[PDB]
Amino acid sequence: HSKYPLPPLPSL
Amino acid sequence: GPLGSPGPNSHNSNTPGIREAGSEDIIVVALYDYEAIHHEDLSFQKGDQMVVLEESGEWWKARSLATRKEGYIPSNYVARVDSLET
Repeated sequence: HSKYPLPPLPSL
Repeated sequence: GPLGSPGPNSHNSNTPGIREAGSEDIIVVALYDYEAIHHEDLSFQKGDQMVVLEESGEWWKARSLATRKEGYIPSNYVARVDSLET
């Protein structure tokens, strides 16, 4: 399901 | 007088464990720990594998291979097992 522009990529 | 004895003949139909085929299991390893940020989403850990069932766009519906759960997961947070390099 494409609702959000993917989550915020973390650091490691 | 005449006489007659009843007694039907039950029947049924069904195939056994017929050979299988047409596989499909998109395995993707979590690139980062995820604890369901938003609703309608599965929670996993960095290194966890999931069986992607549906892949609408970005988020795919895979089942955690740890709890056999089922929920949408971010693709940007996963990487196909067959998509690994060195």
